[PDB]
Amino acid sequence: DLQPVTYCEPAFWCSISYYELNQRVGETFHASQPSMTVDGFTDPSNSERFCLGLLSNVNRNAAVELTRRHIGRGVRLYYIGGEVFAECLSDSAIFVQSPNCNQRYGWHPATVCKIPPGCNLKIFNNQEFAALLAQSVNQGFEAVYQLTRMCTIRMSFVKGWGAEYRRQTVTSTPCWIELHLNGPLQWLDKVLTQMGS
Amino acid sequence: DLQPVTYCEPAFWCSISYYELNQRVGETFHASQPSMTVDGFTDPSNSERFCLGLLSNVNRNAAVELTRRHIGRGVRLYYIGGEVFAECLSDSAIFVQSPNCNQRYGWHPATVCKIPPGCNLKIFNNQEFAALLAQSVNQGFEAVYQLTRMCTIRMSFVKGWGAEYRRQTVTSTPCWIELHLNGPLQWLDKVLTQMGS
Amino acid sequence: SPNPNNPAEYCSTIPPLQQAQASGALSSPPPTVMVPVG
Amino acid sequence: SPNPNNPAEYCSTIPPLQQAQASGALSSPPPTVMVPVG
Repeated sequence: DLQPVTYCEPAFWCSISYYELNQRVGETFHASQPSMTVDGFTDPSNSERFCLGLLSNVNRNAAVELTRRHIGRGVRLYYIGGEVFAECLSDSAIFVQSPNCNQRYGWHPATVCKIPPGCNLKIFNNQEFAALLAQSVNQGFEAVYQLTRMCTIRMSFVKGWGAEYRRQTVTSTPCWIELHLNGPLQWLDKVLTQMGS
Repeated sequence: DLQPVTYCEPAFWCSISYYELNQRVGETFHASQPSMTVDGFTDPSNSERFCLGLLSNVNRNAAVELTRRHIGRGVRLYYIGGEVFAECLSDSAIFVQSPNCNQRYGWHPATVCKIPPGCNLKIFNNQEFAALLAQSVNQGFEAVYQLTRMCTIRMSFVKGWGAEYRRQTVTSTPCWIELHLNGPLQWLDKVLTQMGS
Repeated sequence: SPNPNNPAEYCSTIPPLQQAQASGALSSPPPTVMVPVG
Repeated sequence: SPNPNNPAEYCSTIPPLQQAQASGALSSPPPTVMVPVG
């Protein structure tokens, strides 16, 4: 009747996609390690560092490149105990749109917060996630399929977006990225499966 | 291969649910006519008028009732050519969270706009909807199932919510309602069906 | 696109009915979309 | 709940690692949820 579904830490805990406005740029970077960064350095990326200095965009305009200069150290990302932090190493603030964050904190849905330099933020609380997942399960499929939205987090360097904002959508921001928490997604799949037997 | 799915105007084009904060209040009101209102008059509702003056909520607090006094004439709702307007008849502004509106206008997702007294707003453009539906179809199921969110619109009398707001969620507003555009939903179903054969 | 903070940039004092006319929404039959059956 | 406009009300200068400790996130085995198979 009630079969237990456990969260299982993936090999690559998340994948990152870079964007300049509405144009996706570069290839999809996959996170394998516990602590890495997404910067704008002109060095060849690796398992531990997703550099953007080397990404070309034939349609890149002055605004994009100018901003691309300020990513710098970028953001350090950490995965631990299914918890995910984002530390703004950059000298320019970063902005995050995490459904999980907006869930707690009771913020309006879709909000984007600012993670200024020297600061970090737990963009994903796997526990809080399990709690919802738990609760959700008991509301059927749709309820659960809804949490998939939480496994996707978007972040933009230097410039932010959102309501109260000049730039209303992520797509209007100079330099941003989208991550996908595989841990949660896998776990969300497994769950639906067990519900879909 | 490509089978045409047409929108079909429902008997009851939408259903309305009233809420006082996080508590649902009263029964679900079903819209059958082209032009009606949702007011706070202490008269018995009917096919053409969803009065709220008579709704009791044992947990109603001073704030709710006080605000409930200002709904007044409320909002006049119109359905026509699958188009849906909301006219603030009330002397207190009303606030709307329409995914369809946020789609055009390019506003940030989840935004809530203000429809001040004497004004109206096309909260739902069925055409614009068809255009997305059309486009969506060609992106698979998920893409389409996503438009279901657009068939649900929320509105609060007198007090508004959202980012830049004191009240971050609809659930923290004194008096609100949620409608469900059956026309679109049916049409969205039919579509998924044809995709799910 | 209009500022969501200025109703004036997106609302109207024109009767809804009067609007649906000068846009051919009534004379307009229900829309259709072709969907690949799969 | 913290104001989304004040990072100070929700961010931290405490190393992420140092945080995950004083909350038992590492020592914490992966969570489980019971789901009705239907």
